[PDB]
Amino acid sequence: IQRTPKIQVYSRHPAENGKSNFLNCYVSGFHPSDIEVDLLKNGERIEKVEHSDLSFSKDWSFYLLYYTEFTPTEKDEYACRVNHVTLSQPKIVKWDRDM
Amino acid sequence: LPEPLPQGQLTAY
Amino acid sequence: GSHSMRYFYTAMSRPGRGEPRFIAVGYVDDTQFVRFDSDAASPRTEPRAPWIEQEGPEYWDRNTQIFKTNTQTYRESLRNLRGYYNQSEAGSHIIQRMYGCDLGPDGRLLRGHDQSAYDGKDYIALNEDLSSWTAADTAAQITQRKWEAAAVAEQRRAYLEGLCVEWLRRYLENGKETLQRADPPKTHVTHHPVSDHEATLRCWALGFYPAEITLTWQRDGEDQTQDTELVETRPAGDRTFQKWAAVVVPSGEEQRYTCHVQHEGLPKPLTLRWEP
Repeated sequence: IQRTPKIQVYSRHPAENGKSNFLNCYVSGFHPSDIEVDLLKNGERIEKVEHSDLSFSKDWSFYLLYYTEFTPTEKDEYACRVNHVTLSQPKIVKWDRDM
Repeated sequence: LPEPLPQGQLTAY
Repeated sequence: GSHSMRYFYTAMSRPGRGEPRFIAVGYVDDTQFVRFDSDAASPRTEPRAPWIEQEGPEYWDRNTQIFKTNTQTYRESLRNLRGYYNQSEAGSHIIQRMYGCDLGPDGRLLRGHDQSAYDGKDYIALNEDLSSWTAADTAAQITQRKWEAAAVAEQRRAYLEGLCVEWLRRYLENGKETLQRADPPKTHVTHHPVSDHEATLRCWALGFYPAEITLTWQRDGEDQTQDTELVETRPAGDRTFQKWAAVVVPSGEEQRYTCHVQHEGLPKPLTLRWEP
């Protein structure tokens, strides 16, 4: 009766070090709708991340986009941390500019 | 525009 | 091209944490243009696309009344479905409704939709005839009978064939420079060795609208469906969407692989190869 979220972490524009961009975490395919999503910079929660309005797909599963401005660099690590009733512990997906 | 309210009582499920 | 309007209602009970939240969002194709959230500090219908902002106060108030009344009715509905399934008062449940109209390239009604789910499972759907219902189970049959007794399908039909199409056409005109603009994907193929004998080819599509796209890999002209990793199309946050498809290929066989991209905004379908 429950569906675990798919999670993709990616940038709005192709990543260029030192160039401001948006870091996105798209969570989708989940049910029920309650979901906790944080964007992380070097393991730390980014404050004031924005997100899309709750909507859902034809299969009734929900999706949300969480996003924040960020300026990628070679060393800074970004990630998305998601919890949902279907998850025993938060799932962290790292930002990989190739993905 | 979403579905407007009916003239009478909106029917619940 | 073809276009649709959809509203998506989610009503979510949360025993012990207040009354069920009702949220409605409206879309034309892949563009959200309105929201209403009963949990907002001051719940009101709010614009979410620039082309809807020109609608006057009467429109916003009309929307808000609809959504405020639906908020209350969905709370009744959640109570009712809890009973239909003999469920405890302890659990949180969700009713979803998605509905709206599809137009063909000529702007004529193709069909209407009005579907509902409970806890993520089909519950009741208006049939394509817009006159009859399909209930998923004996609980939904209670709703069906209630809706048959209240001539509900006639209401849904009148909307779907009437105001739904009317307003959709209005939005399409008002937002024509975006809603009726297909932005083709920007594409490229990347190559990443995974070992000495294999490499990943990843075919990228970026910046496209609408979301519908076909991205496939062929080897020697044959589809590699099972061998292709295909991520869900994902929003960029600037209205556009992104997708990629990847295949792991034997080193030295890269040129046997072609990525094929189909999208509304392309003057012609793309065939792409890795370009070392």
